[PDB]
Amino acid sequence: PVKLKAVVYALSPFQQKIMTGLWKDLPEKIHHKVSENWISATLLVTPVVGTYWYAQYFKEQEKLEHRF
Amino acid sequence: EVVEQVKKLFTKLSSDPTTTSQLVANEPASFTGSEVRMIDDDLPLAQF
Repeated sequence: PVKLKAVVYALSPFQQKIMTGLWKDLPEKIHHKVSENWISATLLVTPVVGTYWYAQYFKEQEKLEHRF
Repeated sequence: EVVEQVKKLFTKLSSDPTTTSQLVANEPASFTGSEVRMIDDDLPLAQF
């Protein structure tokens, strides 16, 4: 058992609004998600999309070069 | 005897005609479900 010192004040669940917080600070929520995550998102999307587009281009070039 | 002593000695009191009931009605008390936990592992006994 860890020895802890703290004071915790809590309000009853029936004295607070339950759902409005979903839509509060919404620009901050979007901004934090984008600014913290855009590198991770790039590192995930870029190789997949690039490989797919290159494969499509390869297939189109191969199809054209076999025609008459 | 006590009444005579009182009516002779208590002659400087304020005369404001305001009941306590009005003050209570003007600043009512209400109950809020809540808790405060003062955690201290060094105290030998817990009291709640």
